Parts: sequence; structure tokens; C-alpha cells
Amino acid sequence: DLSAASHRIPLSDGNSIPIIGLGTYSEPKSTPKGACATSVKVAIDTGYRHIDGAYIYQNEHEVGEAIREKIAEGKVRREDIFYCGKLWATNHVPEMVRPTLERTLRVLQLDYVDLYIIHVPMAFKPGDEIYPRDENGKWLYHKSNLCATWEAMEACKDAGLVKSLGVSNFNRRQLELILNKPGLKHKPVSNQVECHPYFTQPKLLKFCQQHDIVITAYSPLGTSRNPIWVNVSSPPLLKDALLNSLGKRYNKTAAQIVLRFNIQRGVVVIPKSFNLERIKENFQIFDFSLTEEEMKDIEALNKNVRFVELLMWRDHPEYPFHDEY
Ligand SMILES: NC(=O)c1ccc[n+]([C@@H]2O[C@H](COP(=O)([O-])OP(=O)(O)OC[C@H]3O[C@@H](n4cnc5c(N)ncnc54)[C@H](OP(=O)(O)O)[C@@H]3O)[C@@H](O)[C@H]2O)c1
Ligand SMILES: C[C@]12CCC(=O)C[C@H]1CC[C@@H]1[C@@H]2CC[C@]2(C)[C@@H](O)CC[C@@H]12
Ligand SMILES: [Cl-]
Repeated sequence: DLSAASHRIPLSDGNSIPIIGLGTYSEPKSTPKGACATSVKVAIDTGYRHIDGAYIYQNEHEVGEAIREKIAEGKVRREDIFYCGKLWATNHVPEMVRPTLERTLRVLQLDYVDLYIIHVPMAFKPGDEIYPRDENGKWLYHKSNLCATWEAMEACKDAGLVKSLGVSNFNRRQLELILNKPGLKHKPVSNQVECHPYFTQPKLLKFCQQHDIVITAYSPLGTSRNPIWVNVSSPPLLKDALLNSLGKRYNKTAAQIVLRFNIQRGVVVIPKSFNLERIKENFQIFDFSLTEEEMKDIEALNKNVRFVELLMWRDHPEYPFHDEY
């Protein structure tokens, strides 16, 4: 059972993961310096013990600053904090995996990360640009070799630089490539994908559960709805009539309802907020439960439409979203 003080759930490698974490992606341009550090500190003060981040979010040094400050003052021990980092598309070449993880460790100034995941199954041209596009606009797709990339990840765990290994934005067959790998040492313990009531991931969740893989729900609140990259065709998730009606019943916000929905069914949620009140609000989800009837009803909101389509990359051979799941 889950509580504010104790809400870690088992991973297949004997480790465990806090079922709620703080997401840390924020638009580099429109975000004040220090905002991420401040939020991570508030989150830890609030009770979060899981932070989701990525070097390419450009604020990993702020995440590290915050975690180390809280450890230094004795708010938490290192082992009490769960940090997930991500290997980006430009860094899939096996020889680059360990140096890329080591960079993140040096940025955080920590000895290990709790979880390290392949960010997308698509490889891009290695280089100083995380989004490689030629003069004419065309994205530069390096050939993907997921099993080889995974082998390089496994070696990182063998070296003790990371406790658990996972993936993100992987479809069922991409998960199969790895699960069926000849001589596999460490299976993925987690797949981080878009998940929330408008895109509930019914099949992928069942598939993962059968293979003892935990789903981490990114954009669990339906995203910030930034037009530049979000599919704003769907109505804003938080304005949903049913989610709002249930909020009233429990004296909770729509956001609190949607978070409770996913964690109640064993899905890890990583809502992002850099706002003091909302950081606290998102954590207050252990003092009520939804009925099965309500869960069913929230499930039924599924639109099978993604806020996060990444269409500009739909031409890459490993684009994950062509398949049904
Ligand atoms: N693996 C991947 O490919 C991938 C992709 C996307 C995201 N992620 C991860 O998942 C994290 C969360 O997903 P996300 O950032 O895209 O979107 P999200 O967590 O679903 O929602 C973020 C938006 O909701 C607002 N918000 C937060 N709490 C709220 C509340 N209680 N009421 C109303 N609004 C609220 C935030 O604004 P404020 O900050 O002002 O509160 C922000 O604009 C990301 O930060 C990142 O760590 C991973
Ligand atoms: C979706 C997403 C995917 C990759 C990531 O980690 C961040 C996220 C939000 C920012 C997006 C990016 C894909 C590429 C862009 C759409 C860039 O072209 C401008 C903003 C970028
Ligand atoms: Cl990276």
C-alpha cells in the first residue's frame, strides 16, 4: 500500500522506484535560471524522492545542485533519492554510451544514477547538436542498433554507475528486440511513455506487466500544451468534465485525480511543476482512493490520441508510433 512516507514499488532487478517523481523538462528559453534547482528542493521538502531529468534538458546541473544540498543538510541520504537520467538519440553509438553516462554523473556530481534509460529508440547523427538537421531541413538519421546500444548500457550497470536500466518511447517490438536479445544480462525494468486518461496505454501496459516492466507515465497531466511540439487537437486534459466532477467529490483538483488514477494502477507518474503550490498539490495523492467504477470511467476517457507525436521524426526507421503499440 502507498503513503506519503512510503510509496516505492518493486523493480524486476530487486531495486525499487518511488511511484511519484518530479519531472524537470522546461523550455530553456522561457525558464529563469535557478527555477529547476528551487523546484527540486521544494519537491524534496514536500516528500518527493524521485526526480526525472535528462542532460539535454540543460538543467541537469541544477538537479544535481538541489539533490546534493538536501543530502548535505541531512534531509535525505543519497540512497533515499531516486534519479532517472536519459541517453539521447545522438549518443546511441555503443562506444559513446559510457562516456555519455559519465558526463551526466559529472554534471550531477554524483557517483551513480538510480535509473538510466534510452530516451528514444531512434538514433541521430552524433555531434554537438542534439537535433541534427541539414541545411535543407532534413533530419539526419543515424542507423539504429538497439541491441548493441543496450549491451553498452549493461556494461554501465556492471561498472556500478547505474542501479537500473530502462527505455523510453519503445513500442512492443522494440521491447522485444531487447527482451529476446541473445545473452541478455539485464532486462529493462521500465519503459517511460506518454500516459494519462486521454492516452491510457492499455495494450502496452499489459505487455509490460507480463514482462515485469514498470510503466513510467510521462506528461501524466497532459503536457504544457506548447504548440511548437504538442498536438493541441485534443481538449486540455485538466479541463475534462469527468475529471473535474470527480475532483469535486474528493475535494481534489483534476490533476490530483489524474495522478491518483495512474498510481492506483501501479503506473509511476512524473508530473512536472516549477510552481510552489502545484508541486505540493501534485504530491497530495495518498489520502484518498478512487473506486473501481471511477477508475473504469477514467479509463473510458481514452482518445488514443497523443499529445506527444514527434511527427517531424515519423520518417525515421525506428519511429515508435507507426505500430499499434
Ligand atoms: N521520455 C520522454 O520522451 C519524455 C517526454 C516528455 C516528458 N518527459 C518527462 O515527463 C515530465 C512531465 O511531463 P511534461 O513536463 O511534458 O508535462 P506534464 O507533467 O504532464 O504537465 C506539465 C504542465 O502542467 C502544469 N502543471 C503541473 N502541475 C499542475 C497542476 N497541479 N495543475 C495545473 N497545472 C499543472 C505545469 O506548469 P507549472 O510548472 O507552471 O506548474 C506544466 O505546464 C517532463 O518534465 C519530463 O521529465 C519525458
Ligand atoms: C518533444 C521534445 C522531444 C525531446 C525532448 O527531450 C524534449 C521535448 C520538448 C522539446 C522539443 C523536443 C523535440 C524537438 C523540438 C520540437 C525542437 O524542434 C524544439 C523543441 C523540441
Ligand atoms: Cl544524452
